[PDB]
Amino acid sequence: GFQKCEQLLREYGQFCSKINQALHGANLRQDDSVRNLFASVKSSQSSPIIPGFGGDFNLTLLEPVARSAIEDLLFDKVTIADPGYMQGYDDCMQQGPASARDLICAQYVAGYKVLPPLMDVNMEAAYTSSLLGSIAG
Amino acid sequence: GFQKCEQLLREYGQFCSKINQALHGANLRQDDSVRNLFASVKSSQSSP
Amino acid sequence: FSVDGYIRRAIDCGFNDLSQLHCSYESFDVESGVYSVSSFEAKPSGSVVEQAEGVECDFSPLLSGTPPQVYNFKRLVFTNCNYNLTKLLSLFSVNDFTCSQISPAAIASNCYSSLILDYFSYPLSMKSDLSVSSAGPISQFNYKQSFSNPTCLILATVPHNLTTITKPLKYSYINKCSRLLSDDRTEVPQLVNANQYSPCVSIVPSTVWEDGDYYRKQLSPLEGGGWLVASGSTVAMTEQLQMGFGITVQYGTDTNSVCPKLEFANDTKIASQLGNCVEYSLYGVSGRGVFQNCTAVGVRQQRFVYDAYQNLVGYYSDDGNYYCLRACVSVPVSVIYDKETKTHATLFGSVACEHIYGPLQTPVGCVLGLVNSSLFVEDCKLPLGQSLCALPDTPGEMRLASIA
Amino acid sequence: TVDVGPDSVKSACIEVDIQQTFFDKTWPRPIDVSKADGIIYPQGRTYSNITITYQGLFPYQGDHGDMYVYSAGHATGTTPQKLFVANYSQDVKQFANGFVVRIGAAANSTGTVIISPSTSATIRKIYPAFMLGSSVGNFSDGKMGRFFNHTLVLLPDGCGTLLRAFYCILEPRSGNHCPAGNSYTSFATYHTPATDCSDGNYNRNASLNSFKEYFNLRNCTFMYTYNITEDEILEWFGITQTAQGVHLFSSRYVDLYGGNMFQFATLPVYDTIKYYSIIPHSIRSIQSDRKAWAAFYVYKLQPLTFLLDFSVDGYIRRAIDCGFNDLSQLHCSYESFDVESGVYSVSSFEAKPSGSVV
Amino acid sequence: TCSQISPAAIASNCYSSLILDYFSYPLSMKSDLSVSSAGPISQFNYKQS
Amino acid sequence: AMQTGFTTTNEAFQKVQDAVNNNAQALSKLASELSNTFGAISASIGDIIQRLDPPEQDAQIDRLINGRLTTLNAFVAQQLVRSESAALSAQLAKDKV
Amino acid sequence: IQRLDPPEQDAQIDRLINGRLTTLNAFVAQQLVRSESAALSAQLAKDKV
Ligand SMILES: *[C@@H]1O[C@H](CO)[C@@H](O[C@@H]2O[C@H](CO)[C@@H](O[C@@H]3O[C@H](CO[C@H]4O[C@H](CO)[C@@H](O)[C@H](O)[C@@H]4O[C@H]4O[C@H](CO)[C@@H](O)[C@H](O)[C@@H]4O)[C@@H](O)[C@H](O[C@H]4O[C@H](CO)[C@@H](O)[C@H](O)[C@@H]4O[C@H]4O[C@H](CO)[C@@H](O)[C@H](O)[C@@H]4O)[C@@H]3O)[C@H](O)[C@H]2NC(C)=O)[C@H](O)[C@H]1NC(C)=O
Ligand SMILES: *[C@@H]1O[C@H](CO)[C@@H](O[C@@H]2O[C@H](CO)[C@@H](O[C@@H]3O[C@H](CO[C@H]4O[C@H](CO)[C@@H](O)[C@H](O)[C@@H]4O)[C@@H](O)[C@H](O[C@H]4O[C@H](CO)[C@@H](O)[C@H](O)[C@@H]4O)[C@@H]3O)[C@H](O)[C@H]2NC(C)=O)[C@H](O)[C@H]1NC(C)=O
Ligand SMILES: *[C@@H]1O[C@H](CO)[C@@H](O[C@@H]2O[C@H](CO)[C@@H](O[C@@H]3O[C@H](CO[C@H]4O[C@H](CO)[C@@H](O)[C@H](O)[C@@H]4O)[C@@H](O)[C@H](O[C@H]4O[C@H](CO)[C@@H](O)[C@H](O)[C@@H]4O)[C@@H]3O)[C@H](O)[C@H]2NC(C)=O)[C@H](O)[C@H]1NC(C)=O
Ligand SMILES: *[C@@H]1O[C@H](CO)[C@@H](O[C@@H]2O[C@H](CO)[C@@H](O[C@@H]3O[C@H](CO)[C@@H](O)[C@H](O[C@H]4O[C@H](CO)[C@@H](O)[C@H](O)[C@@H]4O)[C@@H]3O)[C@H](O)[C@H]2NC(C)=O)[C@H](O)[C@H]1NC(C)=O
Ligand SMILES: *[C@@H]1O[C@H](CO)[C@@H](O[C@@H]2O[C@H](CO)[C@@H](O[C@@H]3O[C@H](CO)[C@@H](O)[C@H](O)[C@@H]3O)[C@H](O)[C@H]2NC(C)=O)[C@H](O)[C@H]1NC(C)=O
Ligand SMILES: Nc1nc(=O)c2nc(CNc3ccc(C(=O)N[C@@H](CCC(=O)O)C(=O)O)cc3)cnc2[nH]1
Ligand SMILES: *[C@@H]1O[C@H](CO)[C@@H](O[C@@H]2O[C@H](CO)[C@@H](O)[C@H](O)[C@H]2NC(C)=O)[C@H](O)[C@H]1NC(C)=O
Ligand SMILES: *[C@@H]1O[C@H](CO)[C@@H](O[C@@H]2O[C@H](CO)[C@@H](O)[C@H](O)[C@H]2NC(C)=O)[C@H](O)[C@H]1NC(C)=O
Ligand SMILES: *[C@@H]1O[C@H](CO)[C@@H](O[C@@H]2O[C@H](CO)[C@@H](O)[C@H](O)[C@H]2NC(C)=O)[C@H](O)[C@H]1NC(C)=O
Ligand SMILES: *[C@@H]1O[C@H](CO)[C@@H](O[C@@H]2O[C@H](CO)[C@@H](O)[C@H](O)[C@H]2NC(C)=O)[C@H](O)[C@H]1NC(C)=O
Ligand SMILES: CC(=O)N[C@H]1[C@H]([C@H](O)[C@H](O)CO)O[C@@](O)(C(=O)O)C[C@@H]1O
Ligand SMILES: *[C@@H]1O[C@H](CO)[C@@H](O)[C@H](O)[C@H]1NC(C)=O
Ligand SMILES: *[C@@H]1O[C@H](CO)[C@@H](O)[C@H](O)[C@H]1NC(C)=O
Ligand SMILES: *[C@@H]1O[C@H](CO)[C@@H](O)[C@H](O)[C@H]1NC(C)=O
Ligand SMILES: *[C@@H]1O[C@H](CO)[C@@H](O)[C@H](O)[C@H]1NC(C)=O
Ligand SMILES: *[C@@H]1O[C@H](CO)[C@@H](O)[C@H](O)[C@H]1NC(C)=O
Repeated sequence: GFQKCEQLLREYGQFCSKINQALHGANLRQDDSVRNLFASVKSSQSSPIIPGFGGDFNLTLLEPVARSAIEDLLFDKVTIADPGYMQGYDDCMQQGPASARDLICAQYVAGYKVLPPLMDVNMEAAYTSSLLGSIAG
Repeated sequence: GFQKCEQLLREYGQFCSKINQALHGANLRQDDSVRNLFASVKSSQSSP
Repeated sequence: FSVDGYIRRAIDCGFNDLSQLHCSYESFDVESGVYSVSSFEAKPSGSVVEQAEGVECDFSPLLSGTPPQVYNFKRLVFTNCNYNLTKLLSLFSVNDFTCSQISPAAIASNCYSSLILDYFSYPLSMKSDLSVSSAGPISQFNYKQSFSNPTCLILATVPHNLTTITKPLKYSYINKCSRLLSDDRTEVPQLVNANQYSPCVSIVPSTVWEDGDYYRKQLSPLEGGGWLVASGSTVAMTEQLQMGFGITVQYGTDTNSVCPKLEFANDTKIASQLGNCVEYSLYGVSGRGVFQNCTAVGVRQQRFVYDAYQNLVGYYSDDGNYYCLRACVSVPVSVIYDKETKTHATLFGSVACEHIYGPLQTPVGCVLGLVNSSLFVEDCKLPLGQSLCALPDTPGEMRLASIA
Repeated sequence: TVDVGPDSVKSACIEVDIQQTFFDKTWPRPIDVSKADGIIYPQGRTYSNITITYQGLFPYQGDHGDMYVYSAGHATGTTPQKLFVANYSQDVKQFANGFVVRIGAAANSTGTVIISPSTSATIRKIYPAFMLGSSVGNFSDGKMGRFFNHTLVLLPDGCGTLLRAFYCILEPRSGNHCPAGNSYTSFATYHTPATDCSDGNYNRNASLNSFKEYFNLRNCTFMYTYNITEDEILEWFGITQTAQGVHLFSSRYVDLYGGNMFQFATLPVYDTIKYYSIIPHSIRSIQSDRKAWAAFYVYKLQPLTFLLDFSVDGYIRRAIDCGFNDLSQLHCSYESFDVESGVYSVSSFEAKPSGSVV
Repeated sequence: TCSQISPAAIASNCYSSLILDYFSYPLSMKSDLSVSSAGPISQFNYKQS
Repeated sequence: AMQTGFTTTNEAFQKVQDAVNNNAQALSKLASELSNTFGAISASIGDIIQRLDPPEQDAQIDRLINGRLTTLNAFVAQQLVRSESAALSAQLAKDKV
Repeated sequence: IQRLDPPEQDAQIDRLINGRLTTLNAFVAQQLVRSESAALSAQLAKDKV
């Protein structure tokens, strides 16, 4: 925010334009990657998943509880900082940093932002759920 | 080995920590790559 | 610029978020998409100041008796006091006052951990020998200023009516200082370190009797053995005594309690502005942030609590309270832009609408300019994240649609 | 100049018996940086519940330091005789960057009464006395330990209830057993508990007055006193010097039960301290009332990088000396006391010059 | 003396403008026109760009 | 047997945590580099302006600018590398499905 | 250090530091690129075996 620095920063040409455009392009690539991948995992036809799916073969850890039990366990066992997609701005003011070197609250201090993914959790689960129901057939 | 330089080097933050950690990670990746590759070339059965 | 050079169309790059987008691409035509732009900056709504308020810095010793020679300079170290340079300078006829690694405006207005004042008798005719570039007797054997700290050098003449300062018979200095090693063949010059006294000070008397006087001391084995030798030289005394004053200031070895005298108002207190973005100056430590009342952490006696990134994150106030200090966090801004319709909407990612058709709260932050439609799409061109999409009305306002 | 009271009026000093053999003990207490021994707290700030590296003046990990012990003097029944000291006054050390002192570490343990090895007693804390200056040499009889020009003396007094710091010229007295007289061995300070350590009124000038028997105090620029509450708690003391003067550090005013040292005083001593020595102290107790006194340990400081673990309350309880060994280097490079298993490259063992060619 | 321009250049280069500020000034106060000066002249009277 | 398999001996699981850690490292670069002075008297532009006049002030600010520009370039370069890497990897996932 | 005093000495050392820091960053970046490249390539070898 210092005007004196900004004056000097201008002597380096369109530096920030290049930073912003490069990251914008990278972020679009990530969305295209996801859109393309899920378009291909998507089944054209699938059987409904019902409790008991698998018969003698116990697949209850794959059935949606919605995410599956193994899927929830995988996420719960991994240490991930919550980016606060809906209101992280407020959480970091009212509660503050979770710990030392909190890289999520640093967003609004350092001047960077973590963007949300192209798909929410329920949609991603919908794709792997319908994929499960297509395997046998 | 010059103490005067080291004093100035500290003004650049944990520079050497980043260099060392990056190369350490790369070197571990190479060992994981080899271990994985050879695990797969390995035959379960073979003739003498 | 048109072909004929006239300006017919322009963008004010700071007007709004869409304008920022066009300026970053240097174009009046940009593609549809969701773009990050500069955050909405928080501005200070006030300021808080805390300084030591009390005793002034005492320059009295300086004004009484015969000042020392340049190699015997006396040092006054000021901490925990209110300083005023004018109050010292106004007593002398200042011939030269120059600063290094600190502005002239700053030397009289900044807060310091400490201020060190080195004063001595010094002929003005040798002015140049106090320069950092000098290789003469003074910078080599008598007095040298620090290279690492900001310094000022003042040369001034004592007025005829300032009768509390008396004169020496002559000015004197060391023109030689060296050691003769135990072999008695090799002579090693002993140069003075910045802010220190020459090792020959112990053999050279307070006043050199005659120019060319030679001094020697036998050194003990504990001192490396050999001899310490020196020669002195003199300058005839002037009508009015000329003095040098070296000022060295440090900016962060302690609470910066050496400050200008400030008259305080009760609108610059912390307790009265909690929760607000303010500019602060706390014993020389400054910046912008938000103070909150919270549980005391760290050592109380150390006053300032820092995090792992060396930011100030807490402060013990003289009012007895401990405050948490948060940065004046800015509000994220993203432009949702449709090139075909020339319409847009603003997304404030991760922000509740409490800080912003009016604002609409979505799973990715607060949006302004989108209308909730409870409509589904598959063919989304302007994804907002999660499973949200901005859907142009075609023009009207963009609709907020879900991805099916 | 500062008035520091009258000169001693005695024509003679108390004879000092130097028997270093009795003080040649091996009671090692090396710096254990994992307990944050000898650490001077970051001076202008505090931190809470983080681990960071920090550049500052620290003792080396594993440094045994120099051990010094004070003892009871000679006595026959109820009459004290001559003093009994170690050869500390002639043992002049280089000051360098200053030092830290471990004081009272052995307190409460059963130890030996140095003057009488067969006799044991509960160990009590005693404070160290120091003589510091820019120039040293010999006394009239050739013995080393004389300081020239202004000398800084840190002399605890009042049976350990005050620290007196003064910067003055020490002019050796010429009386019997005094440094400029006949039959001189060593100067020493002393107190006589029988008259000086009353339960109520302690003699706050006992060690100063004994010091004055050996030296006249001339051209004193200051004399400061600091109050010490009596206890048997292990404490740390430190001394450093900068352009601002001599900084005195102590744990007892901020971290009494911890050991982190905080600055408590700055002395207007601007000449460079190059040398220091321990002023020997001997307690003139009666033969039947000898105490065992804790040894103190002096450790040198140097500009090192340490990894410092700050507790929620800001105190340093654990640290790493980053240059001690290769494992320490590893923890410092990750700024953590917890690093993963693996094989890590660290700084090479540097070769040092064993000479020079010209 | 010149600053941020060579002595050879000051007399030979082309400029958009040249601004000449003239005044009476004792030579005895020469040093107080220095950029490093913290005396009365650089603080309250005249300062160069 | 897989229900309790998310441990330190599970390489696939650890790779999941590593991917998460790589995201954190990318952000730690931006967050921690702002405390560096890069040879300047302070990491705070406000302090530099507070203490120095323009002919020296510019030099100190310029040190911070070059340091920060370097950091941002390094950050972007790694995001581009990591992004490309992930994009390739997304194709591989497509093939495995 | 042999030739200059601190105010200039720092500037000269700082040039060497920035040059060497740049070199090390470039080195590391290429090792990371070459390492990633080889890792991909190791997978390809796996597939060919
Ligand atoms: C840092 O340290 C410096 C140095 O100590 C401080 O600077 C000083 O600040 C004071 C003010 O706080 C300032 O005092 C002012 O002086 C002027 C000058 O008047 C002189 O000449 C006239 C001629 O007619 C004389 O009549 C007058 O007595 C003065 O003469 C002096 O010299 C002669 C020898 O030649 C001596 O014999 C005299 O005794 C004397 O020393 C005054 O005009 C001015 O008066 C106004 O302010 C005072 C405040 O007490 C007030 O009482 C008066 O009634 C008058 O106030 C009215 O007018 C003002 C507008 O000017 C208006 O604002 C008010 O509301 C009233 O309507 C005052 O006495 C002194 O000169 C400064 N000295 C220097 C060297 O700068 C600095 O402040 C310190 N900084 C900090 C942060 O502490
Ligand atoms: C730092 O500390 C050192 C050590 O104390 C000081 O050095 C000592 O200085 C004193 C003088 O102040 C030396 O003592 C004697 O000085 C005499 C000087 O003569 C002049 O002054 C006397 C009056 O005092 C007049 O009567 C005389 O006419 C002169 O005007 C010497 O003449 C003395 O010599 C005697 O001893 C020598 C042997 O050493 C014999 O050969 C002589 O014949 C005679 O008997 C004597 O030297 C003292 O000796 C110095 N000590 C040392 C170790 O050198 C520093 O001065 C002090 N530094 C500072 C800055 O204060
Ligand atoms: C020689 O022997 C004496 C005893 O005769 C020892 O002195 C004791 O030393 C211990 C350890 O340092 C002291 O214990 C500490 O006391 C602190 C304050 O005590 C007062 O306040 C508490 C309430 O808070 C009262 O209950 C108590 O009666 C006192 O009025 C505590 O704050 C300390 O706790 C802190 O440190 C510990 C350890 O790290 C943490 O776990 C705690 O959470 C907290 O941070 C601690 O309990 C004791 O008070 C001393 N007694 C006396 C009479 O002095 C000497 O140390 C020993 N000497 C040697 C060399 O061994
Ligand atoms: C025990 O040690 C302490 C030091 O910790 C020592 O304290 C000193 O006592 C003397 C008095 O004996 C103090 O000197 C006085 O200071 C006051 C300051 O206001 C002066 O006004 C006094 O001046 C009068 O007395 C002089 C006597 O010499 C006359 O010459 C003069 O004209 C006045 O009539 C006098 O200077 C001294 O300041 C303190 N020093 C400190 C550091 O506190 C105490 O004396 C020692 N006790 C014993 C028994 O040795
Ligand atoms: C299909 O497989 C699942 C496991 O993937 C079987 O469910 C598991 O059944 C066991 C019964 O012994 C449960 O054990 C219990 O755990 C709780 C603690 O959570 C403990 O308090 C109980 O005493 C007991 O030990 C286990 O939790 C449960 N796991 C899950 C994920 O549900 C399921 O029964 C199998 N179905 C068939 C038809 O075989
Ligand atoms: N007058 C007096 N003062 C004392 O300080 C004193 N101290 C002791 C006991 N001193 C000590 C000190 C350390 C160890 C000790 O246990 N040292 C370890 C080695 C520690 C290491 O080197 O890491 C050992 O096993 O010997 C024992 C006794 C006995 N009498 C005394 N008597
Ligand atoms: C001091 O720091 C530790 C971390 O070293 C904090 O402990 C963490 O607390 C969070 C939030 O409850 C947990 O999710 C982490 O798993 C904890 N980590 C560890 C290693 O315990 C501790 O809460 C901090 N203390 C204070 C007062 O802030
Ligand atoms: C004072 O006494 C000490 C300790 O006895 C002497 O130092 C010892 O000197 C011998 C050689 O004579 C060495 O082998 C020992 O290792 C030394 N001990 C220590 C702890 O350093 C010292 O030299 C004596 N000083 C004087 C002036 O007599
Ligand atoms: C120490 O203080 C004395 C004054 O108390 C200084 O002055 C000398 O004092 C003695 C004793 O009264 C006189 O015999 C001398 O003639 C005095 N000399 C002078 C020049 O006045 C003495 O100079 C001071 N010493 C130091 C090293 O500063
Ligand atoms: C250091 O301790 C001494 C001794 O307890 C304090 O001096 C006493 O102060 C009280 C209150 O003014 C007097 O009534 C006593 O008569 C004094 N005693 C003596 C022997 O002088 C001294 O004030 C303390 N210093 C500090 C800074 O607390
Ligand atoms: C240093 C010294 O010589 N100590 C000796 C002492 C003292 O002479 C007496 O304590 C005088 O009070 O006497 C001893 O018999 C003793 O007590 O063990 C022998 C011991 O070696
Ligand atoms: C000194 O003070 C007197 C008044 O006592 C005054 O007349 C004289 O001009 C003053 N001298 C100087 C140099 O200012
Ligand atoms: C606050 O300052 C005003 C002057 O602006 C004064 O009148 C008022 O009494 C002060 N109040 C307090 C609580 O200090
Ligand atoms: C801060 O909170 C404490 C309780 O933890 C309370 O005693 C104190 O008065 C509060 N201070 C302010 C300014 O609200
Ligand atoms: C839009 O309106 C529907 C109800 O018609 C509601 O369920 C949904 O949450 C709203 N969307 C947003 C972002 O508020
Ligand atoms: C040191 O000993 C020598 C022995 O010849 C003596 O002449 C000299 O005076 C002594 N030093 C001091 C300060 O007395």
